[PDB]
Amino acid sequence: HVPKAPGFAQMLKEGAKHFSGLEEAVYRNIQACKELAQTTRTAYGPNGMNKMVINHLEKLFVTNDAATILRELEVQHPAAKMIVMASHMQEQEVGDGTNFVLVFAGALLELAEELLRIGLSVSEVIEGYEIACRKAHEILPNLVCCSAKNLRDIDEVSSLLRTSIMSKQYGNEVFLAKLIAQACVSIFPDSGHFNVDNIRVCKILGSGISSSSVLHGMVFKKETEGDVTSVKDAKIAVYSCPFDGMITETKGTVLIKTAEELMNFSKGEENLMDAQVKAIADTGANVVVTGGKVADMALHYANKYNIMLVRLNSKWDLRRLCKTVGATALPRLTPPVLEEMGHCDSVYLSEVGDTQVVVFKHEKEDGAISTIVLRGSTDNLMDDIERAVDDGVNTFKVLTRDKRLVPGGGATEIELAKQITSYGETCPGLEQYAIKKFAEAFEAIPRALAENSGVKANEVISKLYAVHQEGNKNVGLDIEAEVPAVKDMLEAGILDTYLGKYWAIKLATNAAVTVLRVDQIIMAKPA
Amino acid sequence: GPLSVFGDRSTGETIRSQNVMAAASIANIVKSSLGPVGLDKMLVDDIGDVTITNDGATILKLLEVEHPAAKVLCELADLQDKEVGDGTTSVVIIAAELLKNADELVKQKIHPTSVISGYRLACKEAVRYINENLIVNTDELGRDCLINAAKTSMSSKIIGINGDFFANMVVDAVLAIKYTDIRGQPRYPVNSVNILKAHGRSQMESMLISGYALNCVVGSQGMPKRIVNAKIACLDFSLQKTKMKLGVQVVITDPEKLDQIRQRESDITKERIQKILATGANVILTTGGIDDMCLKYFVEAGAMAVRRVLKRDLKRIAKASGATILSTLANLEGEETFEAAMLGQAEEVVQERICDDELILIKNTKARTSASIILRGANDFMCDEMERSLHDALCVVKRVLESKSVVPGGGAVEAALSIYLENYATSMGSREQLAIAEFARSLLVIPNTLAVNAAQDSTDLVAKLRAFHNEAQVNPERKNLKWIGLDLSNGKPRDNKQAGVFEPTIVKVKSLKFATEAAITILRIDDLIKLHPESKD
Amino acid sequence: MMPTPVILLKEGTDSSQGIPQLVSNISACQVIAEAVRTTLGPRGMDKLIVDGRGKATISNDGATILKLLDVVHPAAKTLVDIAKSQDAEVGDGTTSVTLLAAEFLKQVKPYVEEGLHPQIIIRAFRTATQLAVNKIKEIAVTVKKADKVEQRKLLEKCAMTALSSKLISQQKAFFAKMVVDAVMMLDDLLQLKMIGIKKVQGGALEDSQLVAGVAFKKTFSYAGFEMQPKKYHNPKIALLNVELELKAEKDNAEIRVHTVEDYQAIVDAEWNILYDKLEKIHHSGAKVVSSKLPIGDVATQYFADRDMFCAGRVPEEDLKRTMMACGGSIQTSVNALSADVLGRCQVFEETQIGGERYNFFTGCPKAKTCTFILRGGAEQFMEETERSLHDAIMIVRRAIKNDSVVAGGGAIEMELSKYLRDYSRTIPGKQQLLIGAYAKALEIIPRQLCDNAGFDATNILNKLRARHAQGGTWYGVDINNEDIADNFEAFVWEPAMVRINALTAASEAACLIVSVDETIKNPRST
Ligand SMILES: Nc1ncnc2c1ncn2[C@@H]1O[C@H](COP(=O)(O)OP(=O)(O)O)[C@@H](O)[C@H]1O
Ligand SMILES: Nc1ncnc2c1ncn2[C@@H]1O[C@H](COP(=O)(O)OP(=O)(O)O)[C@@H](O)[C@H]1O
Ligand SMILES: Nc1ncnc2c1ncn2[C@@H]1O[C@H](COP(=O)(O)OP(=O)(O)O)[C@@H](O)[C@H]1O
Ligand SMILES: [Mg+2]
Repeated sequence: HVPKAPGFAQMLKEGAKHFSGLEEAVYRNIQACKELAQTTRTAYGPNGMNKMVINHLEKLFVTNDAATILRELEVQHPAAKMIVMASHMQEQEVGDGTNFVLVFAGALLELAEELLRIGLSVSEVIEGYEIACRKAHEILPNLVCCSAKNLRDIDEVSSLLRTSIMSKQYGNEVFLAKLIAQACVSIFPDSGHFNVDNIRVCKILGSGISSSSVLHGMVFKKETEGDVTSVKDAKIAVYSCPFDGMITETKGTVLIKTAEELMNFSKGEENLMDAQVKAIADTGANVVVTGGKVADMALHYANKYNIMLVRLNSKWDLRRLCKTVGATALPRLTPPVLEEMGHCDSVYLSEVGDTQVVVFKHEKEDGAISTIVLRGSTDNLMDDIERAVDDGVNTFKVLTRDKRLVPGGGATEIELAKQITSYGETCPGLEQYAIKKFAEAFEAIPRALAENSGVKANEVISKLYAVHQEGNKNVGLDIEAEVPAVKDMLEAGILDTYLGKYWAIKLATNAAVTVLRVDQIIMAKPA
Repeated sequence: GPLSVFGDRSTGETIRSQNVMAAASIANIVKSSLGPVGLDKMLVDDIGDVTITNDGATILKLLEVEHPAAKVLCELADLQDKEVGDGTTSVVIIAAELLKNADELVKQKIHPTSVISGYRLACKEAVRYINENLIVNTDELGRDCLINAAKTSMSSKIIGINGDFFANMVVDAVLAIKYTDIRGQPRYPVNSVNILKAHGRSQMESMLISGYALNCVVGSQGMPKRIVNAKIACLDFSLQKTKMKLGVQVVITDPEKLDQIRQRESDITKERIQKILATGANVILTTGGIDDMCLKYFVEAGAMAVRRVLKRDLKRIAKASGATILSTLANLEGEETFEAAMLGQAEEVVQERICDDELILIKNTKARTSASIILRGANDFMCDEMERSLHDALCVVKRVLESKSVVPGGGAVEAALSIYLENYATSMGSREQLAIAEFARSLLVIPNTLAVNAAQDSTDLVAKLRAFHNEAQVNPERKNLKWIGLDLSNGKPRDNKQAGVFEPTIVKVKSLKFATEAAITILRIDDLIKLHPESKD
Repeated sequence: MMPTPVILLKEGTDSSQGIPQLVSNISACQVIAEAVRTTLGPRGMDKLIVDGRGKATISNDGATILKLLDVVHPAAKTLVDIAKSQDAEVGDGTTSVTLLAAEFLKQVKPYVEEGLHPQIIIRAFRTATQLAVNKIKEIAVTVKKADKVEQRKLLEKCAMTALSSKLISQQKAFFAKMVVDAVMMLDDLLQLKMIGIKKVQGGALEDSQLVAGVAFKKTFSYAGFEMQPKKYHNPKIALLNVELELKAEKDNAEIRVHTVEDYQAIVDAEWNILYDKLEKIHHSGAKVVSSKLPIGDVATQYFADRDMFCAGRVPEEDLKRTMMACGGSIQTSVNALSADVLGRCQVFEETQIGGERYNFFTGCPKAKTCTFILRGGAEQFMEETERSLHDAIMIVRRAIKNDSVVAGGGAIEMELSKYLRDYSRTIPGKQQLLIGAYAKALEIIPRQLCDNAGFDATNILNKLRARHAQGGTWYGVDINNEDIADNFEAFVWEPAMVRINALTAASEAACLIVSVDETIKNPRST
């Protein structure tokens, strides 16, 4: 009766699919990456919306940063993973602009579909995108108007860090800018390498964001097991061995042969531990922090000679304490410490937010390390501010590597859209269509800023080209109210991450080119 | 101890919160199909049939519901077609928002009988205010009132063009079927307009057939398909062979008398067909059946015979052409008289080409000059939408010509009632003033839905809308701001008097009376008992 | 029927979008607010939640009810975390934070269905919250005559309202006097681990008492405890961390012997090791012995012959309270025992409260701790009494460091609606529909004081809005009489930081619900 079509030449798979051509492979990779660009388009900008994303571990992640959203979404399309790993490389390089990659490369592949269906194949759209990408790296040093050079203190960086804060925390742009100014400048290495790992976030559940502060030191979440919690001298002896004595390594066996060696063994072990605790009490130590466990005999002489004990079960937190108070973790049992002692100002305990913490607070010598103690009503809010805190530390490392800045908020992408269109009209070849489409991908980036603010993007994008008549080069977007009448970005102070714009254009161009190189897809059976 | 019923019992504020979510489940569907910026939907069945429509009655009738509070709002839309005919997305949104604001009152420990009595003082005052604040009757505007009221109904549908092509065909159709009645009643029966559908050319080729457009074929392909100066013979009896009844049987005792009875079944049959054809009749319409033996007498004499027509179509032709619907022989023990002076008249009966089908047209009918509209669309989904949009447009001009009173549309009535009822609740309000104050906020959802579907400013355009209507009631300086509506293509309050946005009076009077009465019945479900289905016993 | 690709989106995930997502989040917070709605006010009932194991927990606290509902909704978990942070920061802001945050979403629920992009609502919520927490600090009364009897009366009035809406009706004057006397015996750390709340089944609420010392539950002893009588007029307590057993082995000792003359010397040495430790406890006046490590049959009979009392296997939380009560120190090694490490009390007896025995300490004037023994008729009755005691302790704990108090009831929540409606009429724009909606949302705290007992709550809000706009600013809702009353003159007091952290946590929760537009859930749940 009804016939059917069998295999033809190479149907040898056991349950796997195959894609070949432009319509089955190239056009389907574009439409799959277009859905990720339309997903994070709402969360882009200062007026972006959050997204409650639940992973496979059945926990809640609510954020507006596009980097942490893609880590929880279990994407299975292969070409869609290329735009996720390109956004993950933006977080590892500069730490800001991960969403800029999804909008630009999502518009590069979308406008490439209009070129393959009207004209040139992938051999000339790719070569056309590479010419406009090299010309885009020549306009970005010409768009630099300000620099983070004069008065590197807490006053100038309080305004230069507001752009990375207001894109994810719009209402808290003033409080979080001052908290990131008293923490990043205080750990300055005196013209050296700025380490972003020297800033920790201690999430304390409690009151709102107005009670958050930055403490010069470290705040832990453990106990003391003692009664010497009030320490004012703060001479800290840091150890990595377990503070319970010196045991052997191979087997361990007490060998008793007479009645005198049995009775004197218990009293001789207590006198041996008594001589080791009093050896560090005569050196002036007050805080003894160990990594391993602590026996009951070590706690007996810790309270007798009035020294405080701190238990640190994490081995990574012990190395950060050595850079906090300026000490060295000794692997052997307690010696007379010559010069590797710690020196803090005040080590105390306080129950803040129904959580007994241990604070190594520096008062006079303020700059050795910083810890931003964040407060919040929910645990999900403190994770979102911590992402905004880490975007402020990563922006400070960008200004250490390169002090140049470009006016953001839509002012950079319009001038990049005007100069590439000028190079496209002066190219007497067939690849000038991809150069004109490369400049229109920069046009869609302030389009996402106006659609998230409830403003019509047609009237917004028309006023940007009207005020960019060859000499302004700075007017961006005013998203404070409807009927914008947009203003200057240097007067408002919206400029951030010139090095972030240098890498996000390069990564999104290489991501969109790599998708267009894929002509034949051979997948396996998922298991 | 408790009730031993085998069903389910839920008391308290559980059903009081479930009926509001049952009404909001229906209102949130039809909120995207209101006003000129409204958009149509898709109704896909399990068998594969697709229905693209935006009318509030066609959607809720095909949609299956289960909740008892949901069947009240679905049957509320069915009553709007018979009573008014276009008022059948706006009633469902008002009646559901009447329950949403009354749910906020009963959560404040206000008794629902004060909300029911408070709604009746606000519903009767809304009809009193709309009947004393009308602009003018159908004497000043003339024909401009009928065209502008027709374009307001078409703006929410597929026939909302910028021109006046579909608007002029509706006004010329209702004005051609003016049927007078006793005691001075110029009735306009809009059901007599045969609305036909055919997948053909664009919507600008919709013919306005002055007369009637019969949806049938000639049958035998030997008859003249165009008869000029035709005489229509409307009759309802099957032109088949003479079959005896159950009480009559043929019991023959002589073999010589066999063939004379067999020929008599066709001789009595052809005796009727020769006395209805010798009187000059050329077109014969039959609701019964004309078999193949009787089709020869029309081919031989050169007459047209249409078989198996509808009974509702024969009454519209015989009343418009002066024909008499004859079922049998009559006139005082006469053998075959047929009353030949009572034949119909027609200028031209012509079967035209309707894109691979046959359609019979009658031109002007020489007695009443009726009208029929043949619609032209791209596919069958557009033709079902064009039929529903044209039938709602015929009901608008029917109520304006009958009741010569129009109100400004586009949220101008709901803006004036939102401020007059707030001042009405302050004068005679002691304990039921909170229900009259929430009656005004429930009426504001009609201009609120026009701002959502247009993607315009919501809390500023309606705030600017009631700013003009407040100055028209508290500042008696002849501001004439009672006709301030919405311009959804621009996003600013406009004057609906000069813009031509007109709606009939009873499209809002009967809407406010049906939505208030439906909100009372759903407000009294404080206790609900649901029994188990008795299917397999 | 629309999405049919060859490669799907992520795996199978469903995600809502736009305006139907936001009303889905607001209506979800209304359902979880009904579990704390009937627990507000002194006429508010409690609730009973049973888990899958059959354990019944009856309570009325917002931090206790919402943690047992097992809510898996993403937006409704925000109202549970602000009830947890209110217990962690204040201790008595719990049902009021969850219900007020649900009203911030329900008052903008007709506003989010018709336009109004939520960045205007977040900016209006943060503006009204900062003005609300500033008018509390400018109106919270304080005194300049502290460290007297007047300051103790201020702590008692804040504890009676903290014990209100609990399972205590006529024991407000008895229990709240003990809560103020509990925190004044503590040191300048206000640690909650320095006060023991132990539940003894059997007895009424009037049979409870506040022990000035400590009392442990008299855990599993050995043969010799029917001796050692419990009559001591001035004993000394030896807090130890050593084993008093014969089998104290270091688990690596192999005593290899060669002859039978030295074999008996090892067994005689093992008794001489244990008996030397008992001679160190002896000859020092330490008649009472306490140790967290067990004591065998040998050391139990040694103290019975020397007329000494002991108690082994004491929990470490009880020995820390015992150390601060008697003023001694826990000595792991018995060789360093002296008069400076032993304790001192006056009355040490073993009573028979509730059938079980309890060794209580009393008479020490240098007591930096206390123990509040609860007596009730059920295990769930004493757990609610313990949960009601923690709310009164954490109120009077924060009231010492900040003595600025406000009026109780709906007095503050009504006058903040007055100052916000007057502020909303002085600013143009769309904020008149949002600051005024924030003021109308604060009026549900006097509504739930009345809706739980009738009271004609519609007519009683017209008297509250008229009294605050004419005269005083501390008029609230009277509970005994169905009328308005001055809560400041009726001694219905609460600290100012209870309502400051309530308005801060409810606004940050309401700003989080309106800021999420997409909810993506992955189907992998294993
Ligand atoms: N005050 C402001 N005015 C106008 N636009 C702003 C303002 N602050 C931030 N923006 C815009 O918001 C966008 C946020 O981008 P973002 O998501 O941070 O990129 P990435 O994901 O790479 O970090 C920027 O492109 C910037 O132009
Ligand atoms: N030109 C216009 N300007 C403003 N509003 C209009 C215009 N045309 C129609 N409308 C509005 O659109 C609405 C359409 O209602 P409709 O869905 O037809 O009601 P029903 O379902 O009862 O027929 C009317 O209430 C009217 O106010
Ligand atoms: N004597 C009283 N008269 C009137 N109202 C009272 C009285 N005592 C307590 N209340 C009210 O009962 C409420 C109890 O709130 P509560 O549930 O304790 O909040 P939380 O859950 O944050 O501790 C308070 O808001 C207070 O206004
Ligand atoms: Mg950013």
